[PDB]
Amino acid sequence: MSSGTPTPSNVVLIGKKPVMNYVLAALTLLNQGVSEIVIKARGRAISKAVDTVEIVRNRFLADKIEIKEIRVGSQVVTSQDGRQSRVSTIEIAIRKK
Amino acid sequence: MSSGTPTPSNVVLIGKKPVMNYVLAALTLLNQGVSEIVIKARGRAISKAVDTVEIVRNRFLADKIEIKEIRVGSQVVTSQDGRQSRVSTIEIAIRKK
Repeated sequence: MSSGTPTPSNVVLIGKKPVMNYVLAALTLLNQGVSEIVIKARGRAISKAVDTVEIVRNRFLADKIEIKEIRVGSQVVTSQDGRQSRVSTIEIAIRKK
Repeated sequence: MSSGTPTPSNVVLIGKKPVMNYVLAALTLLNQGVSEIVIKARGRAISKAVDTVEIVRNRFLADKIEIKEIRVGSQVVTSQDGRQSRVSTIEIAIRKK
């Protein structure tokens, strides 16, 4: 590994995109070379994080898919000014094989 | 003297109510006798379950509050007709002391 990408490879952030975009994205990552991927979401985006992984584990690979770890908690992040805001963050790590 | 027997109430379900109703409810439960309460939510209601407990642990009791367990997963429930629907369920158990 000597490339160095500013773009994250194994971590995705749930924004305002339709769930279908994230589902196909994770599937593409498996065939791209990433077997363990972590979907990170926060606030009201938590609902999509689970919705995405639930589809992925009950559609393309059910028996063969495996869970790695699931953690939910409030993270201290900074606002646009520089204000400490606590936001409920969730890291979902799944293992594809 | 009464002929009314006590009943166990330690689980709550997140519906369409504002978060302020759940926060105060959990606080009332502690002073009512229930130190360990489990907030159960599902689907798009997952966001309120965490939003509620986050406020409760960062307002009234921060240091003294303790987490018991957190589990998220799809449960197989029946629809109004009797159709098997999988829905992303979450059980958040906290310990108030």
